[PDB]
Amino acid sequence: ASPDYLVVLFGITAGATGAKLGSDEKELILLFWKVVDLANKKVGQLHEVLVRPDQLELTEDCKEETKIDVESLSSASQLDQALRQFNQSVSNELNIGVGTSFCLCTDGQLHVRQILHPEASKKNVLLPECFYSFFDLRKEFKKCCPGSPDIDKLDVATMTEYLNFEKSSSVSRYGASQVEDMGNIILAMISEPYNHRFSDPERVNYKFEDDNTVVRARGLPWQSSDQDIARFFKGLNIAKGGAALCLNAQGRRNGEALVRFVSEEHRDLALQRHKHHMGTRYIEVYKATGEDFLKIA
Repeated sequence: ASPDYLVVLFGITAGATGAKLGSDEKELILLFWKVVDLANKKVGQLHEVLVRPDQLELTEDCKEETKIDVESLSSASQLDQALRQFNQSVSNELNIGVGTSFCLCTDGQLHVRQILHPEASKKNVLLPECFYSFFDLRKEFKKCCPGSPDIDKLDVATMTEYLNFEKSSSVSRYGASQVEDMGNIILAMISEPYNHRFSDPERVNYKFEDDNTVVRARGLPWQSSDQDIARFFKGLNIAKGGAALCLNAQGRRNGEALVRFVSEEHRDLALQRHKHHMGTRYIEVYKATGEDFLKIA
């Protein structure tokens, strides 16, 4: 909350980008970042770390759009070591030991909520604490910038255009260009005439105890618990008491779960996990109506 620094973070998977980031369950392969000194209105240099996936398979779309060379990827660290390297780098660059604070900042919701938390969960990686909070730069931009496009229309390109900057994708590779542009967006919003303050970030729920916010998951293995479905949705914020395993007419578990999220935003993110995996099993994710959750829990 009210950090000294932002860490602009941008992830690239072995598959789809943009609005479909994370929808295909492809692994993280490349992470870009840059720090922003808020009080001093300065940015640091661009960083990157390659992340070797368990499955060295890039979609043709990924290859065309990102131009990542698989050779260097095949020599790289996997997620656990890469995120430790990211954490150590940030802490050293910001001299965190003297007591200064930072918060992640991302282009929308999918980088932290749809990529990092579900992937870390599946690989039993313990994410560093900074991954449990972030500013969605699009939402911050909206609060800051009058006459801007609706939140559903915002992205880095729209945001740079609004502010009269040129997009650096004409000269920079995918990922790197977005982080460089986000850096310039942030400097603009914290300066005149906007003078934005970054206050309390969004949170990623880690504990576990209206129609448009509920999903029905189907296909849970007989051994599944409350806690397993919560982990399947790691990265999203389930409402308090908002996850229950369903029973059939005879009181046996029926392989379904009803999950109420805090927002239609998160419900939509959960729908994009349809046929993602719990172990080797597909978990189906459907819309549900709120009357059924009442009865359930």
